[PDB]
Amino acid sequence: YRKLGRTSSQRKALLRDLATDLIVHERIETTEARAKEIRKVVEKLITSGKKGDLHARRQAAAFIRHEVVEVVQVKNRPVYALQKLFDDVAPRYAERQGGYTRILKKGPRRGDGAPMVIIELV
Amino acid sequence: TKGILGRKVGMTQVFTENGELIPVTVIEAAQNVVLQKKTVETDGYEAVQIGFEDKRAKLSNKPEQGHVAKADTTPKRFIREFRDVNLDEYEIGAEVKVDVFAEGDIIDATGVSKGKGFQGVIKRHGQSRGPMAHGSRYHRRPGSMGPVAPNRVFKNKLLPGRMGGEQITIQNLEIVKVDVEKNVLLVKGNVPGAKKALVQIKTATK
Amino acid sequence: MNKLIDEITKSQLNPDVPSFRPGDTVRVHAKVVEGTRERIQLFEGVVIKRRGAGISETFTVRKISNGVGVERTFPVHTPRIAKLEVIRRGKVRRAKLYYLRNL
Amino acid sequence: MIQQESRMKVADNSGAREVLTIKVLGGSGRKTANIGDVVVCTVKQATPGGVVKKGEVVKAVIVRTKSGARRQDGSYIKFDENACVIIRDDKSPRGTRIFGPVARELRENNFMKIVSLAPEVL
Amino acid sequence: AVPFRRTSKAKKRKRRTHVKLQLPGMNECSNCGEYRLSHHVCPECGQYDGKDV
RNA sequence: UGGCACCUCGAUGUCGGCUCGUCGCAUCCUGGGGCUGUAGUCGGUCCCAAGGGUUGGGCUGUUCGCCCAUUAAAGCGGCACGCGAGCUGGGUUCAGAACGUCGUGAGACAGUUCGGUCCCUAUCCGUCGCGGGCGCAGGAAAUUUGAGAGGAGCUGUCCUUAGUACGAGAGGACCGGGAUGGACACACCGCUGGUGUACCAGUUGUUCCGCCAGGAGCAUCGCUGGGUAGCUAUGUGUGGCAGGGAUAAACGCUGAAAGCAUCUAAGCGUGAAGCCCCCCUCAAGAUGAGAUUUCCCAUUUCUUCGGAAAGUAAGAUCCCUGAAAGAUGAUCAGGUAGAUAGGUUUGGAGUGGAAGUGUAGCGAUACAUGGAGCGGACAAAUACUAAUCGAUCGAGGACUUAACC
Ligand SMILES: [Mg+2]
Ligand SMILES: [Mg+2]
Ligand SMILES: [Mg+2]
Ligand SMILES: [Mg+2]
Ligand SMILES: [Mg+2]
Ligand SMILES: [Mg+2]
Ligand SMILES: [Mg+2]
Ligand SMILES: [Mg+2]
Ligand SMILES: [Mg+2]
Ligand SMILES: [Mg+2]
Ligand SMILES: [Mg+2]
Ligand SMILES: [Mg+2]
Ligand SMILES: [Mg+2]
Ligand SMILES: [Mg+2]
Ligand SMILES: [Mg+2]
Ligand SMILES: [Mg+2]
Ligand SMILES: [Mg+2]
Ligand SMILES: [Zn+2]
Repeated sequence: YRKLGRTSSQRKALLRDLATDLIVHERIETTEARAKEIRKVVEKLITSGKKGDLHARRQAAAFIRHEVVEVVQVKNRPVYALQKLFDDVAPRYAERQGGYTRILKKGPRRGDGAPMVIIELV
Repeated sequence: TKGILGRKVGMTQVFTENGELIPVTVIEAAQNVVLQKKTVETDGYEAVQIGFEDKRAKLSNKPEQGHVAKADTTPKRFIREFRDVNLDEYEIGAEVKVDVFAEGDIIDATGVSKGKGFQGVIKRHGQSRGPMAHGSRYHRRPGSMGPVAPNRVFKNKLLPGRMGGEQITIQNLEIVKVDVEKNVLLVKGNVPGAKKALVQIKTATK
Repeated sequence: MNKLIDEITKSQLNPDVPSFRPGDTVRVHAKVVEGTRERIQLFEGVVIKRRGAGISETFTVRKISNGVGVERTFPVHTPRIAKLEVIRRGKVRRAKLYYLRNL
Repeated sequence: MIQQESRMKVADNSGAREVLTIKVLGGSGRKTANIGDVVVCTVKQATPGGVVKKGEVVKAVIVRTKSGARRQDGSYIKFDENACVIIRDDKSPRGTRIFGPVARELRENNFMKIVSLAPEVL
Repeated sequence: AVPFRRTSKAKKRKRRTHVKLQLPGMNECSNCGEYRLSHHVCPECGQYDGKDV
């Protein structure tokens, strides 16, 4: 696996943040190496969401971030990213075995020349 | 004097008849074919050329197809030459099987060793390192480059550089088992290379 | 792991070994084979660890003899073990029982 | 693995109790000794009233090591201590009794009296 | 540690033989006819593989 | 040990050790031999021989030396007393202080004693690795010969021949055969172990996820018990085998000059760890650019011949997915004629019995469901995701003579 310029705990935090971002926004822009790691991370999360039971949910809750996706008027109650993963994203790919993300190359960044890429869950 | 080509599969152990326990290397040697015979009146020396592994037509070119079309076979991934053989055997287009060897034979194993990258003197050359305490600032360094008089440094002053990936021969290895149906040869000991590496198995020269 | 290695080494795989775990007491009947005469010697003790896979799996047995601790390591499928008995089954929480050395 | 300056517990009846090794015999640059090897050594502790006295230079055979031996059938043996037996110019002991278990490798090296006097030959 | 002699113009120009840079790997877009990098999205129409991105 | 004062005072770092060696032979061991006050055993001395080998500690800053314990042996010298832009700084050789001694004194003693700043980002050659260009009279893909070069080269003990030969006895072999070591070298991870910061478990403090339950952050990876792949030694496998050609010192055969004799002059033969081979690796830029098998062919424009350019063939690359490779280039496996990488599904090592629920207990907790749950890097299937689509480079083969035709 890739060390991404940072220690173990910093790398874990970066991976958790990026995976939650891709779940919430469904399309993000980043560098190529980060995309090639969150590929694995996010697809394992989606598989856990497809499995569906309480053990899988508690395992996904140890990695996903506690963030609010939206507030829904149902008494207005917020929706969290774990709820979106288990209730919305996972049923979308109930008939697809693998490969829930794709990577699309964009080009270099002005400030440092880094190769920037788009990753989306489709 | 016999020869064959194979791939290194792995490394394991077997129990002998006495109850001993010995380590073995597994060589898989399917699809060997005789491709060409070199004679003194045409080449200057005598040898037999053997091709080892079948490969897809997409991965070959016209010269390869032309060369193997004389032996009525598909293009081969590896091709090598064996000298000090008897050319009265080895018909063109014939098959070579692990039957040429029997349990108890003594062989020579040729391969290319595992690759290490850029390496320093004490790993590459087994040098001795300096003191680690007592005020020293000299730990993993090459040593003195030489005396003062020549105004230069001599050849074979050993320095860092690329380490592995060299041709190695190991002599006097014993064959423990031959399995014709699986095309498998069991050799006592170990051979150079990593897994899936090409190995030449030949009769020992001494 | 390799499938060819598994198929080649399958015939030499002993089927008479019983089930045991690290932690329980066993008795080993080992063939002591001198030059011309072979006898049977008994080693009884606690299984301290089990390690490996397939034909290259080994296990270690610990005993106290005459005030000195002795450890003995065998291949599981060796033909020099005439037979293996499980005397009693223990209750441990570990796979490797190295803390008994210091105890 | 017994090299110079390593100490051993004496496992026989003679007056010695602890011994420090001076030299491993059998070659110019030899460094370590195993079970069944002879060493030159000096007596560090002794039992008052015994045949062997403190400060004596003697030679001894190693009868059990904490890094033991491997047999040809593929098995191993190991002990919880390093122990030696004080011997003469021939391979005979200088005591009348031998304590603790002894390795089977003493028999191949033709230390017959030590093997016969031992409580157990493992 | 320190240069014994100054470097001449010819020697400096010889050392600078390989300090050039390469030419981008680009070709024309099948959709809009503009130039683009291979295996990259077209920045002028947002196309890749003949689809909107 | 000295003599001289020829280079260096706009600086040529000075003892001992460490790291790394290389050379000479006046040879310490091992190999061959002549003489002996050579019976045998053990030795002495000289000749040939530099292939390899030639120890760990106590004391002292020490070199040297003495001692302890080994070894086949513990050689002697050169290289700025080899090696400080490679290291150390114990000693010598600054400033402080003290003893003995000398001086009226300030001070001094190469007498002693305790303490005392070791700078530099490598330009050129040289050394060790890795690329690009062009050449090698057409353009390509593989397989190779070997001029030349580097490596390796060591040696112990035990059994038998045989208590024989020899000797008054005491004692005690050569030559030959067999077994097993030390030190060194190469390869590798099946075994024994080490490591294993995105693997499994236990646990302390505090903060957080609204609370319980279950979890997350920080505390060296918080600490503690294990451990996969990979990398490794102290682990395992193998090696220096058996020989050939010509010789050294030496011992002879034949043989004259010199009717004899003579190893020499003509001519032959034995004869060393040494020489050249045998063994391992590199090697055609070996500009002397070698050889074999296979593939593509004789296009179109201009030129005044020379020749130029412009589409290609066989073949390669740009770009992209990577690892068995790797600083980067390079190398190798692949790009839908697809298992190259990730995911998915089944496994494997490893750890040791998940969550939820139920039962027993006042409770800490125990038991069942159930070798359970988890499971980086390991295995096999599977085109779900990305290797889409383009583009670039790349021959038309000079002259002379001789053989065939
Ligand atoms: Mg990477
Ligand atoms: Mg990047
Ligand atoms: Mg590598
Ligand atoms: Mg590398
Ligand atoms: Mg340091
Ligand atoms: Mg030990
Ligand atoms: Mg000690
Ligand atoms: Mg001056
Ligand atoms: Mg000392
Ligand atoms: Mg000796
Ligand atoms: Mg000198
Ligand atoms: Mg250095
Ligand atoms: Mg010509
Ligand atoms: Mg701390
Ligand atoms: Mg740990
Ligand atoms: Mg030889
Ligand atoms: Mg399990
Ligand atoms: Zn476009």
